[PDB]
Amino acid sequence: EADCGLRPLFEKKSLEDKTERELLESYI
Amino acid sequence: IVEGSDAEIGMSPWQVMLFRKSPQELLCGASLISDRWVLTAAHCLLYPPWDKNFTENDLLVRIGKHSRTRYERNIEKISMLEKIYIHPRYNWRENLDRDIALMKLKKPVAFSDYIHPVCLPDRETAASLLQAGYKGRVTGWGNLKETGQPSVLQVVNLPIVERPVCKDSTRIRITDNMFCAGYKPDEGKRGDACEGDSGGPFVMKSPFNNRWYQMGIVSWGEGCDRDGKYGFYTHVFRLKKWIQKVIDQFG
Amino acid sequence: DFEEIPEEYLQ
Ligand SMILES: CC(C)[C@@H](NS(=O)(=O)Cc1ccccc1)C(=O)N1CCC[C@H]1C(=O)NCc1ccc(C(=N)N)cc1
Ligand SMILES: CC(C)[C@@H](NS(=O)(=O)Cc1ccccc1)C(=O)N1CCC[C@H]1C(=O)NCc1ccc(C(=N)N)cc1
Ligand SMILES: *[C@@H]1O[C@H](CO)[C@@H](O)[C@H](O)[C@H]1NC(C)=O
Ligand code: NA
Ligand code: NA
Repeated sequence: EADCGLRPLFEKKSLEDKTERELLESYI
Repeated sequence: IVEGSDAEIGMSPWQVMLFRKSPQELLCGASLISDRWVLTAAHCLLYPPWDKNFTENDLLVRIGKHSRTRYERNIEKISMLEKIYIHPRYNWRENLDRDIALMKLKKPVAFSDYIHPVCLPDRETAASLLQAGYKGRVTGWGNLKETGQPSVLQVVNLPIVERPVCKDSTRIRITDNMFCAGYKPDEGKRGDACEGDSGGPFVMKSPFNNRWYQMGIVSWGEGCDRDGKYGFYTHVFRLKKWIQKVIDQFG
Repeated sequence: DFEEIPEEYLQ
C-alpha cells in the first residue's frame, strides 16, 4: 500500500532501469 | 510483446502470469495491486464468443516470474484463487468496454525483491500523466509477432495517442473507458502488445513522486504492431470506483 | 513447453 510502485531492485536502492529515462523525457 | 526487449530482473515486480492448470499453459498477464488482490482484463476470464469462461479452480497465479516457461524455484510464488470479480458492465458483446476483473488470492503473497505491488492512480496522477505523447510501459510473455514466444518477460515503452487518432484508426466504437498507445507510421519506431499479453499492465513512472502507477490494462488490438493500428488499454482510473467498491466489500 | 510445477499447487 504505502510502499506501492517502488521496486526493491530499482527505486528502493536508487538504481535506474535501462529505459525509464525514455519515459521521463516524454513527460513534458 | 512485439518489437520489445528482455526485461531486467525485478523490472516489473508487479507482473503476474495467469496460468491454466490443464492443459498447463499461459492464459494471460495480470498485475499485483496488494498482497491479496490481482488485476487483469475481463476477457482473460470471460469471452463467450470464443467459449471462454474460466472459474477460480481452473487457474493459478504465478508471481515474481521472469522466465516464461521455467519453474523459477525460490523466486516465483504460486497462488490459488479465492474469487473472481468481473465488472458487471463489461461489454463482451460489442467492443470490450470496461474490460477489467479482479482476483482475490486464497492467501496473502509474501513480497520480495521480485514481488511487489504497483500503485493505482488517483484522479490527479491520471490527469497529469494520461496525455498524448507521454510514454508508458507494457510488459508480458505474449507473442513476439502477430503470427514466436519469448524465453523471458518482454518490455516495450509506447506513447499515448490522441483520442481522435485512436478513433480514426478503427471501425470499432471507442469509449472513454479505453485509451490507445503506440507509434504512428511516420514516427519510425514501433512496438505493441499482442496475444498473451492480455490483462497485463500499462504503467507510468510518476515524475512527481517516483512511483510506478498502472494506468492501463492490455485489452485489445487489430492484429499486432500493424502500421496505422494502435493497442487499446482499459482506462484503470475511470474504473477505479468499481475496484474500490469490490475491495471494500470483499476485502 | 512449460516446466512442471510442484504438485502441491495442483491439489
Ligand atoms: C462483427 C462485429 C461485432 C465486430 N466484431 S469485433 O470487432 O471482433 C468486436 C470486438 C471485440 C473485441 C474488441 C473490440 C471489438 C466486427 O467485426 N466489426 C465491428 C466494426 C467493423 C468490424 C471490424 O472490421 N472489426 C475489426 C476487426 C474484426 C476482426 C478481426 C480479426 N482478425 N478477427 C480484426 C479486426
Ligand atoms: C479487436 C478484436 C477483433 C480482436 N482482435 S484480434 O486481431 O483478433 C487480436 C489478436 C488475436 C490473436 C493474435 C493477434 C491478435 C481482439 O483484440 N480481441 C478479441 C477478443 C479479445 C481481444 C483480444 O484478442 N485481446 C488480446 C490482445 C490482442 C492484441 C493486442 C494489441 N495491442 N495489438 C492487445 C490485446
Ligand atoms: C460462466 O460460468 C458461470 C459459472 O459456472 C455461469 O454461471 C455463467 O452462466 C457462465 N456464463 C457467463 C457468465 O456468461
Ligand atoms: Na473510426
Ligand atoms: Na501500429
